[PDB]
Amino acid sequence: EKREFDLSIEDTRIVLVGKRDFHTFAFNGQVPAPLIHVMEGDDVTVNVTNMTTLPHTIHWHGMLQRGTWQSDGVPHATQHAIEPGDTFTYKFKAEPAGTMWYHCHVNVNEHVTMRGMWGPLIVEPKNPLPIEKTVTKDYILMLSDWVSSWANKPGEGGIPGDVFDYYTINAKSFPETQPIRVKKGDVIRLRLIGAGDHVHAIHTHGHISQIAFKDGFPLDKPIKGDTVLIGPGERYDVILNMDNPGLWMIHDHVDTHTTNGDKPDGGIMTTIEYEEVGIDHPFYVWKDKKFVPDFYYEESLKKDLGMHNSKVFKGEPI
Amino acid sequence: EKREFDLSIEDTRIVLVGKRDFHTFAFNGQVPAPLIHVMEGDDVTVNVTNMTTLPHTIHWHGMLQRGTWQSDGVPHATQHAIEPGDTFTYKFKAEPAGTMWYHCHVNVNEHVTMRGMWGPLIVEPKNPLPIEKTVTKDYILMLSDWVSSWANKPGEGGIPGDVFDYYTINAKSFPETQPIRVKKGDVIRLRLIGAGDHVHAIHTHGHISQIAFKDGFPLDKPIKGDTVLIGPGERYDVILNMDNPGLWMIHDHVDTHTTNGDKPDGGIMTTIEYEEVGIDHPFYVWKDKKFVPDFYYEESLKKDLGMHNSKVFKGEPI
Amino acid sequence: EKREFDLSIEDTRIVLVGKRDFHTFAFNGQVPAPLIHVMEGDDVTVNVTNMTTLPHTIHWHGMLQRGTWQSDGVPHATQHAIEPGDTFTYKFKAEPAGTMWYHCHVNVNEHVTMRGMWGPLIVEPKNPLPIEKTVTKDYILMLSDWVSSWANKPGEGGIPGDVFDYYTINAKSFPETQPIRVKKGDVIRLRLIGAGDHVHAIHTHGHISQIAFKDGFPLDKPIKGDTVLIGPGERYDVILNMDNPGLWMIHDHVDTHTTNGDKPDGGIMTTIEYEEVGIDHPFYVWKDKKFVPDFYYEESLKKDLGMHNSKVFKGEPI
Ligand SMILES: [Cu+2]
Ligand SMILES: [Cu+2]
Ligand SMILES: [Cu+2]
Repeated sequence: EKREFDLSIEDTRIVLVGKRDFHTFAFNGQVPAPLIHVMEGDDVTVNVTNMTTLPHTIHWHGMLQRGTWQSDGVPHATQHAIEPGDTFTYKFKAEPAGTMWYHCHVNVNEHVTMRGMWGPLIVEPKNPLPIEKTVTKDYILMLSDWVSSWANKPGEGGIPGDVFDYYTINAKSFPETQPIRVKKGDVIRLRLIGAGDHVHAIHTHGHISQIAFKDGFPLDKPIKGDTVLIGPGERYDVILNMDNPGLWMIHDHVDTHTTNGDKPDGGIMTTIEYEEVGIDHPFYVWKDKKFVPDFYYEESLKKDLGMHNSKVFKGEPI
Repeated sequence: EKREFDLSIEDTRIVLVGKRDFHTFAFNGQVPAPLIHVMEGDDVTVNVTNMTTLPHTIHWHGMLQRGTWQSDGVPHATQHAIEPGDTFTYKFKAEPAGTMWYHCHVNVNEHVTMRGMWGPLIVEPKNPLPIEKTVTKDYILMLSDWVSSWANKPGEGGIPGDVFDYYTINAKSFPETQPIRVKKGDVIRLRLIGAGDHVHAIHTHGHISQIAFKDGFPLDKPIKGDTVLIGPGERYDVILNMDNPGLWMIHDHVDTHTTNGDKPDGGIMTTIEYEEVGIDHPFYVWKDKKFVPDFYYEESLKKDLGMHNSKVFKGEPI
Repeated sequence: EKREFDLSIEDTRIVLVGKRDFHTFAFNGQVPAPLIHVMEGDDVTVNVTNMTTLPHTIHWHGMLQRGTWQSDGVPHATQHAIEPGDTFTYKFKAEPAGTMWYHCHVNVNEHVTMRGMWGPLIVEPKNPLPIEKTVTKDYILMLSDWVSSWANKPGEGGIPGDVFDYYTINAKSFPETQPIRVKKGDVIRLRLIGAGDHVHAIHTHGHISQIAFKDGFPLDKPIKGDTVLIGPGERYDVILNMDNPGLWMIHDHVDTHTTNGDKPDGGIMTTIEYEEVGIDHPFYVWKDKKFVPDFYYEESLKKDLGMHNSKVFKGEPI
């Protein structure tokens, strides 16, 4: 099916945690960028208007671009970069299927690492595997690493001597992430995307992690474990059978990724909450938490195929 | 079977190498903590008494905690932290089988990374696989990374700007590690545990590394190679057929992990010594080494199931 | 067959990119060291003459050294280091087959990390697998990370505090690497060698990466993806079917590995060029590039088995 989407690139303020804000060059003014959810084989057109003062592109990471290399989105290799004020059109077939993503390919050490120029590109297989068909809830987790010294210095950063100090899932750090809420008998798919500069070791308590897909491609047999080491650019789809009611941590097991600046108990961390046990526990950090749906695109993935903006991810224009 | 153990948490001084000491919050005053060696399906009870001045927990990494989530050991999620002077009891079934471990889950960027709050939990399968039955000697290697600027500053550390400078197997750096002593025909199992903040690349000379288990679970077929990339929280069991008499290095292949402070020839490094070739070689660093048995818990793993303390790992009370 | 090679170790100046030179201890005055290309089972002799003022060895990484441990090349373990002015002879069988390499084993934090003391050791199998027989072009990419502050301070470096700032394929950074030139129907084998201190995440646009070998050993089935996480010491052979004409980036997806000093658009990066689409494009960085053959040993690997020096990699004597 033919599908046509429009994206703008806007100077945008976001807040990672507390008072830690950041200047971003955000697609449709949100970080992560809009979800693009299409069927394997769809013919996609994207029109990208640059409303910032710096050049950009969009590269579609995981798209083979068969016969369409001039839409690969690499400045000085497949196109002239999109200059401020200009519009560029990308045209490609959505293939192969799987957890893909898209990001700017200009000055990546700054733009992708710390300017939020990334979003998920989910391509549905025409014929999903049996394991895919057991999934009841589908989550996207984009992992990023930020250097706060460059928070309000657009056009700069991503250089030797940088001190990484904030770590996010979908551009929020714990305790401002959202819980993953389930019931016994659910099967969840965690689509982990290595959007950052660091390796992350994603560990889930109380459950068997079934690493079932790498870079969109199904593994011969899922690998069982409890910690998934994921590097920059990689994607892993982890399937978890929700057979064990409780309150359960999901976090980066690299301990320096669980801090917010110099404070512990932050960074890349959330929880799985089963409705069977409830959250009314005197010790529980999130007993009084106001839940925000769609923080992992888990509701938007249930909508009709297309591009989905998010009020959850929208920042403030600069 | 029902098994009941006691642990204290004590302020403890350990020495990594030479004159490099560290302040630790040690389980039973030792680092690594006591070996817990039990059968799959055993009902384990652990009474934990906090004799330090900071709060702690024990998380049982790899234990599914089926129906026992309140024993998962996460402060502000599954319990209130164990306050100084108090005793908390963990109750869980030992499952699944494999190389597991335990560690504090309070302020992990400090407590786990640099206060030695970790030990091995070995759960024997009721029906071991054929490859496991070939094993003649079993070794536990826990890999850690230390920041010496915080050595004597308990309650501080694990923050942006930290400079890692010491690297250990079971809390010692080379040359104060111990040789792995074998004879031709032996089959050894190295249980590698990523207790640290960094990825380690464990390389063994003269032999084929058979990567046979990840996070306790058997891989469909062992992966053959010579270098095992292991990240924080992961465990890998590597089986080696001892068919090649000589003196053989095993070391982290990340070169910055083989230094003691700014001196070369240290960190995560030991040798494999075959009795056939002997150690009487003029060039050999360890020709006159005082051998310490049980440095990899290789002697304790042969004893009756239960908890094993060791004077080898015991520090000095602070 | 019996094969005998000579290597000198010489103080040598190389240039990574632009004006960024480095003092190296180079085998035959080149970095990477000469290609050794032999058949599985060949009996190799290497006479190594030290013409520098520091001690060195050569370790043959991936060589089992069955019965030949005293040729393993580890100082203080299998030999006395080779002193200045001295000659040491290594004798071993070339086994097993695969992408192996060789490097000094003295003060590796300096000598291997930043003194260029490494080269490829390709051992051809007697009976290649069906996937190996589909390969039309064979490339060697040795990945390194450098600390420029020690560039001209031989005998120093590789210590806590170091700031890594240059990243290379075969001792050159983009834009001074060379394009990989193919035609439709080609099948290329990228032999990736983790010669550096860092993990690298090698990402190829427009093609499916088939990760087919680890540490020289064939994987049960190739793993499909687009990004290969490769750690220090590891080797991965990636097979790519060239079925998609275009100009395509290959680069390290850790974004801080794509900078030269504090400048973007450098580091571990090159392109694949299909002859069908040409290079005459106004936006293309390398439209006017002077192509230098054998930058990936792609020509030398086609020559008769033996040792191959390279003018491309030759530095200047110091
Ligand atoms: Cu951009
Ligand atoms: Cu603690
Ligand atoms: Cu050397």
